Amino acid sequence: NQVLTKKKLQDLVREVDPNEQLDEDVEEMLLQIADDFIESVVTAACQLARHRKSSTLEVKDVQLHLERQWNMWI
Amino acid sequence: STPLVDFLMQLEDYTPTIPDAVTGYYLNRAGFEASDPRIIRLISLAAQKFISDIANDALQHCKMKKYTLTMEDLTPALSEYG
Amino acid sequence: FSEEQLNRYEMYRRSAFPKAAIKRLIQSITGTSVSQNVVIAMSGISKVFVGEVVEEALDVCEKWGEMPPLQPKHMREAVRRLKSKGQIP
Amino acid sequence: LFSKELRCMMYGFGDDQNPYTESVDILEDLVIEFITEMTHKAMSI
Amino acid sequence: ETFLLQAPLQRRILEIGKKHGITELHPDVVSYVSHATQQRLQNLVEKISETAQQKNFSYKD
Amino acid sequence: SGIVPQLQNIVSTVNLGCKLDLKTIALRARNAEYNPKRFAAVIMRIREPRTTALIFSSGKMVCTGAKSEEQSRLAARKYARVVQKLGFPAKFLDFKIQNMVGSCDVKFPIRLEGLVLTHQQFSSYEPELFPGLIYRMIKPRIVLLIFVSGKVVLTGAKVRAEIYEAFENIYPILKGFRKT
Amino acid sequence: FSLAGFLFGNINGAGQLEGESVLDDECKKHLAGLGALGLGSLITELTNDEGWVRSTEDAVDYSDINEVAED
Amino acid sequence: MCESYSRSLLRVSVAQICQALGWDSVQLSACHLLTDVLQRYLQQLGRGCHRYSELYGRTDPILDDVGEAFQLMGVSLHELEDYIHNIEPVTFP
Amino acid sequence: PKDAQMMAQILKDMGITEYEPRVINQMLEFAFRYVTTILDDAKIYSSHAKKATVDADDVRLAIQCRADQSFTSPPPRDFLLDIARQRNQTPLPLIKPXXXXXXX
Repeated sequence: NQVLTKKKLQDLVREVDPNEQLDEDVEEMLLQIADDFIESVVTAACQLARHRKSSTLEVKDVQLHLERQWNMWI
Repeated sequence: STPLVDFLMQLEDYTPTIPDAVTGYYLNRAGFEASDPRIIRLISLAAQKFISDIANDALQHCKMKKYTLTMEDLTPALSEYG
Repeated sequence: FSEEQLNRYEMYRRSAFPKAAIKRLIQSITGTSVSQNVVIAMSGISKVFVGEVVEEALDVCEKWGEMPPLQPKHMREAVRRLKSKGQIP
Repeated sequence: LFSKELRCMMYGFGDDQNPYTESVDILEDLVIEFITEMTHKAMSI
Repeated sequence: ETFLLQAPLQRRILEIGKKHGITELHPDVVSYVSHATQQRLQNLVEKISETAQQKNFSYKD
Repeated sequence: SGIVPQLQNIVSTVNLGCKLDLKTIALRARNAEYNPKRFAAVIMRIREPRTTALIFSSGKMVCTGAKSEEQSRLAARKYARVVQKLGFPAKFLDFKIQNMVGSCDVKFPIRLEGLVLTHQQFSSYEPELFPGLIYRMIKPRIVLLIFVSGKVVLTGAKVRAEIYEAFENIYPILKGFRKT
Repeated sequence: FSLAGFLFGNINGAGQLEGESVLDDECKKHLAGLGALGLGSLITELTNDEGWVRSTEDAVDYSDINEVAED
Repeated sequence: MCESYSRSLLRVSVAQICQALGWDSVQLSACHLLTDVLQRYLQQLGRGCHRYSELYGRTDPILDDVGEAFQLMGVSLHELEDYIHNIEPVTFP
Repeated sequence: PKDAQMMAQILKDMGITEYEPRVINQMLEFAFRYVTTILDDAKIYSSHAKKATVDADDVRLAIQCRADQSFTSPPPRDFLLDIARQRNQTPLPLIKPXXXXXXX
């Protein structure tokens, strides 16, 4: 069913801002839009794995979608 | 002595170089209406410092081949949203 | 001050990467010979990167309640956070 | 490549004197691809 | 260390890949997909901290 | 302490007492280097002791490479004999040791940054330019290079006693700035 | 002429280091750096296929002299 | 044909900043594009201020709102004081 | 030059008459710069395919990604879903006082 617990979300939220009057349903809407972002990352990873005509997802495809999004460093 | 809030207080004393009517009009297209001209002063002088930092990058790359702004100098200026 | 702060700031001060491996990686990416000043600059900028990473990992660790040694989730969470703030490209 | 010298760099910024070697391998990866993309940006100019 | 749920998300990634021709994956790389997702959530949380400073509006200053 | 600084170089000078034709020396001797557009002196090497001399046209000659004074005097006498055997009436006038370098290991790492903060009138330290600390000791007038592995390099002495005195002076400060 | 290595042990004068013992490469690289910072006073105290110094045909090896010259 | 006068005045301001910096010659199209970049940056500052200020029930833009708008868009504010002492006694309005 | 003639052919295909030539030339220059960004994407997906050539599939996934970027539109299936959602709700409460109109 779901692919993310509420526990890790609330851990990061009260990790960053513990003393905030923050509501609950806001956070589930954030989780739903985050799962839609997961589906977008899956679509981009399938496209960039169909790029090299292989059948195994690797570091380079994820890294290029990150260069579209964040420009990470691993 | 907290000079930033002292700067915000002494904003009433400055006189800009960009015409405040023109900055006000381009903020009217951007929907911004301040009867207090101090925010207009702040935005104008900050845009001047934006141009100054871009042209300083162009000047530091201008020493690499009296001074001329070039497409070579425009290339490190594209680092922000180029 | 304390003895451990002594040991930790000295291990700060003289940590540096081996010139052989930095030269090997830059010559296995460029494909030509590179000057040794490039190795100095690349090891220094890499040290700045590692330092920002470990500091953010400490921030993660202490804000998670947990205590050091830093775990893979802490360091990787930290480089991630340094990318999220628009501070590393 | 860096597993012994980077551990002495992991401790120097506030981690333990014997950190987890998993983080040492990850941080070695961080270093390798860091140098890689920095080199790619350096050659481009 | 397993931020998202690795098994059902990994099954869905393999499902959508096999529907488009991708047989396999690599495990820590899919954990890294989860990993960039969880700080996509903290990019939202940095915006949450900005709105919390918006909640810190001192109108009696 | 049980750490003795081991000598790495003694640098000497001598006057041969006669004007020298450097081109004749460069053409007739083997293992000689002479490039007047870049360096006005003959660069010569000999193997026992493994030493290197710089020979001027005026007759003064400057010597490198020995780890003891007798080896430097023997080497300088040998280069003077190279000058002598080519037909020149070389002498051996006013020999003097001009500079000394030794090195040693204290077997503990040392806080250089605390050292430059607490001895700012004697030292200077910039990590990005040079990672070792330069310590300019006044009595005796010795320049020291201090490293994290424990290696200390001592330079500027005219005699061995200045090297030994400089290391015995700096060593209790280094014990006060140890890692443990 | 930059004799920073000349005090440090076995250079030619051009700036190439030799050694019976082996120092670290930080010594040689940062020695080329050391020429500025204050070693210059002691320097003033102390003073390729196409690159080979020409010699006469009957040139002698003077490296192996075993005699003693007078004091 | 009347909006072009304010564009020319912004070009004059760019030329005055170049006079303060000391540029002899310049590619003209680069300055026209940089004046376009100025007008787009001013409009981005305005849009950021409105999107920050409509989260209040009222409309009034305060100085701390605009300061946080610059810190959102990456501006270190302290040097603004030094920058005015660079500019306003040296460049004539 | 020739690009003005090409834009003249475009605007004759558009059927509407009056323009300015500076708008036309800036459309030209920004359009060629979008073309060069497509070519930069072609460089990227040639480098990550480890081939010196630019394939047709390079153009295909490049235009798929840039149609995902700046070619947005509202979905008609999502329009029907929002239609069912909002039109299923038939609430319309009426109060005596209606001078108040805010609840931010």
